[PDB]
Amino acid sequence: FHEMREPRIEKVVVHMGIGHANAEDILGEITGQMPVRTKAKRTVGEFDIREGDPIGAKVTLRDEMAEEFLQTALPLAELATSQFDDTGNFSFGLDVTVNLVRPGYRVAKRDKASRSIPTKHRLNPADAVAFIESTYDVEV
Amino acid sequence: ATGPRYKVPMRRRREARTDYHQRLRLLKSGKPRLVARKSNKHVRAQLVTLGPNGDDTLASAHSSDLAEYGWEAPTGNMPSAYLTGLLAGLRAQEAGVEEAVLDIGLNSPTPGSKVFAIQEGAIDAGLDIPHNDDVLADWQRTRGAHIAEYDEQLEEPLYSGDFDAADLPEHFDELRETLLDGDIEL
Amino acid sequence: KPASMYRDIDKPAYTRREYITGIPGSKIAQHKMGRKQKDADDYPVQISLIVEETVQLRHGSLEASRLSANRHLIKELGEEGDYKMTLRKFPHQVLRENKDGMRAAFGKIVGTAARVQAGEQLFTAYCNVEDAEHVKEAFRRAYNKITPSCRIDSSPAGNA
Amino acid sequence: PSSNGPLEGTRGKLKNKPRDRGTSPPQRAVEEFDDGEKVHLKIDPSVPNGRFHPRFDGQTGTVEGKQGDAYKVDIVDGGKEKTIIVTAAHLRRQE
Amino acid sequence: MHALVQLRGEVNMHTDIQDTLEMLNIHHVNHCTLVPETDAYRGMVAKVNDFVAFGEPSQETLETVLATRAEPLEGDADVDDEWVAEHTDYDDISGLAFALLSEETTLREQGLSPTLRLHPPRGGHDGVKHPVKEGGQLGKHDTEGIDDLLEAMR
RNA sequence: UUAGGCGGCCACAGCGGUGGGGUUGCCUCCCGUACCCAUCCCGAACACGGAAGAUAAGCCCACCAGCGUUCCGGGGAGUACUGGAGUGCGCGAGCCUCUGGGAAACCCGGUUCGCCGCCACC
RNA sequence: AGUGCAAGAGCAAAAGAUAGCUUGACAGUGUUCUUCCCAACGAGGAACGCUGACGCGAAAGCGUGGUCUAGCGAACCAAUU
RNA sequence: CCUGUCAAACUCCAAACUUACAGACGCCGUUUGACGCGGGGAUUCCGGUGCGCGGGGUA
Ligand SMILES: [Cl-]
Ligand SMILES: [Cl-]
Ligand SMILES: [Mg+2]
Ligand SMILES: [Mg+2]
Ligand SMILES: [Mg+2]
Ligand SMILES: [Mg+2]
Ligand SMILES: [Mg+2]
Ligand SMILES: [Mg+2]
Ligand SMILES: [Mg+2]
Ligand code: NA
Ligand code: NA
Ligand code: NA
Ligand code: NA
Ligand SMILES: [Sr+2]
Ligand SMILES: [Sr+2]
Ligand SMILES: [Sr+2]
Ligand SMILES: [Sr+2]
Ligand SMILES: [Sr+2]
Ligand SMILES: [Sr+2]
Ligand SMILES: [Sr+2]
Repeated sequence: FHEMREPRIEKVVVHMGIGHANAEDILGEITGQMPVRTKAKRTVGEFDIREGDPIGAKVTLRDEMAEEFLQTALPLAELATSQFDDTGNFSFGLDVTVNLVRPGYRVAKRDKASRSIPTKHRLNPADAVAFIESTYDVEV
Repeated sequence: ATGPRYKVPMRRRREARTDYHQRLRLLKSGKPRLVARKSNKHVRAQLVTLGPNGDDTLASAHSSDLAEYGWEAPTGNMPSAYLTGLLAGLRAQEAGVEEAVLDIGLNSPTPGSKVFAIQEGAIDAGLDIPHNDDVLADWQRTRGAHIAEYDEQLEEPLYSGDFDAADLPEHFDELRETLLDGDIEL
Repeated sequence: KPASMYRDIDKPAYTRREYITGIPGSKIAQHKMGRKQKDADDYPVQISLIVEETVQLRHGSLEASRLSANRHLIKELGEEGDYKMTLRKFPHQVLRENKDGMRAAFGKIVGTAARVQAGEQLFTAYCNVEDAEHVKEAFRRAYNKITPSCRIDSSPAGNA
Repeated sequence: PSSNGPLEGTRGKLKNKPRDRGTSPPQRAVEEFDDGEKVHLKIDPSVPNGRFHPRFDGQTGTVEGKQGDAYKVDIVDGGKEKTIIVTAAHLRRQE
Repeated sequence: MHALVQLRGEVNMHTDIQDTLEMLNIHHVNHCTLVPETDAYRGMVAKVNDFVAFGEPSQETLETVLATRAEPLEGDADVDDEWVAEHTDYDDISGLAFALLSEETTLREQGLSPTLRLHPPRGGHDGVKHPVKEGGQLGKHDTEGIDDLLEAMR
């Protein structure tokens, strides 16, 4: 029961919300894989009337790439309980978002007979802090 | 759910099991549907027709009943998918069915996939089905060659239980050979 | 303008403000009088003024009757007396006047009125057995300023 | 009426009851009728094509052949006989 | 079985109501017909309710009216027991009356006109501006009320 | 249907909740990227290959009515409204009687936590 | 929400969005309805066919312009194919 | 939560009633030929009143 209940990292999303790009290059080095362009929506007074146009870049790491990054990434932050989502997620900062979830999360990500994960199988800030804190660092 | 005016989707839609828009287009042919479905371990082919109170399956074949004709191999692969279509196809021919349109449900039209193998299998059984040859994996892969070469990169047998070490696409031939033959007890 | 012009319900309901502009403001000062911080439950006596005929009452009449009614209650129970009275109807019906002969006569907007079916309570007061005859006298003055004849019906009050 | 287009005064008859909103089930859009069959005509708000003139909603005609996938339905408008082209989606068998 | 008598003329009566009377074979004021109590016939009398007098007559009364106003499908031949016996599936007027009231046959089936052309009500009727319950002659009557009327119009 | 596939009706099926279930069986989660195929970046998904583990999700079975929905009883109500008729009443706006139909809100007590068809399957 | 524009209506694994590809906004000829309820009347419009040639898709299929109802013009004469 | 009111261009509801088709009864038609079809001749295209339902208008 506990085996299919113990949390895990689904994805590590590192992104730099600029506002006009050239920054892609560093993310590629700090993470290990190709970054992606970020387009914006709606016209913006702040000389941002152009809808589809580069404004940021992100990277979604999964599995090793995720941990190998967090290893030398988490030590760079001072995690606090507040910095945690209601789903058991947390982000710090260049931004670093960590998406944590239980074993059969795919049930809500597959094409056929997908289903929303029950509030019971959903992760919690509490169960989140633990898992993480239970690995190279401290909470609050 | 929320109130009187709330709109709940059709059941097969909530269950995320039936693409109704694709279904309609499918049914517009007037021909039966070769329903190709797949499980983590198995593959199923059904020849379905329209009915007053629901659909009518006229013939079908599951990868399980493959062993019934001499199959000691796994059932969630290409050779399995093809032969399964062929068996369902053959039985289809038996019940009088002569043509069909491929219904892959919520699966993707990926070139060379198993839903397409099921289709090539059903076609070889003599069923007339609108298709496209260059979307079907090439013969060898259907035989299961891709898995043989994979077992070549051995060091540890690909299959746990022992069906064979370097596997056998030749077994595919035996079974297909057995099906294309008349004697067979459909 | 005479009420004979609008007292009857001889026209479609005309209330949609999304299709009507220039609607004059209501002259009704208040719909809840007396001590509105208190509940009507806290009173032994409840008397209502019931309209005996179905009619339309222009906001100008609601204000005159209500005024002359509450005005009496204030002069008899005090500007803080232990009572409460309610004007439960609101003038939703917009009225017109065609003020050029009968050509393109759709009238211009000139006011508002409340439709009241016979037997309905226009006003309702709640008092103590003491001031029961004072609320009855306020209504006598009120119904003298509205088209129809009215009934002064006593609801909770078995102190006869 | 203020205008005379085909959809004049059709607010009610061409609007779905709230819960019948959304794509309709394919079964009735594929139904097959035989010549001679009595069929009630009623446009399905959710189905754009294959409709007849709204003025005929409520008629109970007679299938007298087909044109492509649509059906040719015979009706009597007042005293005049007319043929209506309509798809199964807007038809229902009588009784 | 109910006896139907038109008491109000055709001028100004709705056409669909006048046609209903004609379908019930009544084409004149004071004309009477016998109608089976069926759902179909029930709607018809209900529609003509305000221009007619109706109800179930007694065996005797029916016999009196048949003897006095019944007529052959064609011809002036008087209708008496002998006529009845020599022309119908019954022995005398009584047998016919019973069969009619029990709804086993109809005046037509027995070669009789479907209509009894009654005489104006002797002593006058109760008026055609109000129903029975209000003291008038219109609408559904008592077996006794219907009998009183039919007899006065024998 | 000791867990499957395709459906019809499209909430009586929704929302929410509780309990129960799987050694070579089923569905899954699950393990894993040489291939077919795949990600404007990610074997996440899609696709392919496969069984070390699991019944915690899903799913299936049993069930709970608090919300939403369906239908039923009793009350509201033969009220509201209404087709036909009237030398009935009212200054009048309007009302009444006879005849034939007949709600809605809401309250209270039940019902409803899907029904059904085809195929396959210890 | 969006879906060019009035209003009312339609639409969620889409009729909306993004990406890519494409030119069916195609030629010929009809059926039917509408215009004009019933009930005769032109231009115009729409739905639905057949034939030809194509686009996309694995395929069923979709595309006779824009989700639907406004955006239109006789004879004579001219120019054009 | 409680408490006071509404809608020609509002509707979770919802009549009476109007209406398509069919069966039944009624009535009608097969020498009075109905229903339908073709052809000749028109007149007519200032209407009015009561009742019901209206919309405009103080009326
Ligand atoms: Cl599948
Ligand atoms: Cl049409
Ligand atoms: Mg309307
Ligand atoms: Mg005679
Ligand atoms: Mg008299
Ligand atoms: Mg459990
Ligand atoms: Mg009078
Ligand atoms: Mg000229
Ligand atoms: Mg030119
Ligand atoms: Na970009
Ligand atoms: Na629909
Ligand atoms: Na489970
Ligand atoms: Na035309
Ligand atoms: Sr008026
Ligand atoms: Sr007065
Ligand atoms: Sr994985
Ligand atoms: Sr007067
Ligand atoms: Sr009843
Ligand atoms: Sr279109
Ligand atoms: Sr009408």
